[PDB]
Amino acid sequence: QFRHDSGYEV
Amino acid sequence: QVQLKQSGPGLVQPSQSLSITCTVSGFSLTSYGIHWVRQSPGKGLEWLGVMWSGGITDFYAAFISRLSISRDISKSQVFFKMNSLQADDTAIYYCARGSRYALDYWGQGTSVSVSSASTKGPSVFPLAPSSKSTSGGTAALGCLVKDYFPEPVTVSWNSGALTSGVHTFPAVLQSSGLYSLSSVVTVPSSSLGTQTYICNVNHKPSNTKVDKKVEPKSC
Amino acid sequence: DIQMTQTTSSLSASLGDRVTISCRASQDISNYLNWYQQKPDGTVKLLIYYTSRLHSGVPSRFSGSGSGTDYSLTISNLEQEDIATYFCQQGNTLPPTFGGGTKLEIKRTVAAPSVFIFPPSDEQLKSGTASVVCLLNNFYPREAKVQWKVDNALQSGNSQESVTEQDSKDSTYSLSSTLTLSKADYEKHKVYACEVTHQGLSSPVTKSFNRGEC
Repeated sequence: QFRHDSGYEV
Repeated sequence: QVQLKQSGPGLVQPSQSLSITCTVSGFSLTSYGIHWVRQSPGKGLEWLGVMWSGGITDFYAAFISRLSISRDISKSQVFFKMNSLQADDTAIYYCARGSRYALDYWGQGTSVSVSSASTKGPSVFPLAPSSKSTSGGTAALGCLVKDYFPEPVTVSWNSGALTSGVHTFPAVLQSSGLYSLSSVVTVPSSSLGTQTYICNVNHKPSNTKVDKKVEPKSC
Repeated sequence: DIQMTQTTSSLSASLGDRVTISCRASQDISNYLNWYQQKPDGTVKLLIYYTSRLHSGVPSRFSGSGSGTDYSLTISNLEQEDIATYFCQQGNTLPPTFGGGTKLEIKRTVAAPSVFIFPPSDEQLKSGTASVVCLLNNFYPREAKVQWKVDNALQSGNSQESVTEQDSKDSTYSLSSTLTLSKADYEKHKVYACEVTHQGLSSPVTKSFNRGEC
């Protein structure tokens, strides 16, 4: 997943 | 209550830029991403880029040299700009809030047409009911609304008194950049030549109003 | 990119039906799959996120299932307000990618078109051109074929079609075909005809006028 808010990607 | 409100143009000349502002309320830009997506006719949704919550952007590969996205946190605004639009950039453009998993709240969309056409009111012509209309049956008549720009036009019948059985077709964009449509109505054959039928065409962009009487013909 | 495919572009169903819309990813997306609804007026809402989670305010008649590469959205009992276009989106790997969309329409019984042909107006002819219009009125299903014939022979590359959105009251469509010629060309033929093929017609319907009678 990527966070759709911060763009943080696992 | 979460709201995203878009402002920006309906018409961009080819090789000119598109600018859209997304003004948000009910949340902070510092907590959520603002994504930019478009929908073209006969294409799906296409992701263009985003302003992440932390203030950095990401652009889709096909737009890396044409896009600018910035924000003003104090004003709750995100600014989108795309350089040098061409025909294949005609689309509805959206901003959308990104939360943890998805684009959870969307702007209303900005319908962007790319065209060099000049503003032009329509030519309005009658579509006469057939002389072979079935006796005691149903007849069709209409008006052809030809070669106008830009959208939209509205069409009424008998000053809006007649609405049953009306079909005003979606416009077709011609190679010339002009639009055309017809509006038709089915009526009792028995009413032909006793009831007057007039189409009332309004093209607000050109400040054009035409009223056209539709009379029976002999073929 | 992860390519998203919605193999069906259009689905027909009746109000009350269970409706399932499929989505496939080109690789495993570990359940990070979202669904969006775009209404005819262009407004978009999130319905479902993370395969199965309902977004705030969304009716529980929407549900979602899947894993790996294959996902679906189900509407348990279809309502009028659900007539819209549905898109999936993977949330697994940047960049975000969407399926091509699946548009719903209302299924109803067959209705053959009522066919009408219109000659050019004298006004238009004075200006130097001639549009001939063929109308197919109030039919179902949406697919139809219209062929232009002049003096009982064919034509290509010179007409345009428009189709209405499905009627809210009777679930039918209507279609126009417009053939535009120069006045000179119009005056070379006697009989103009529109020939219509449709699932409700056992054989094609032709409507015609005689230019010389108008």
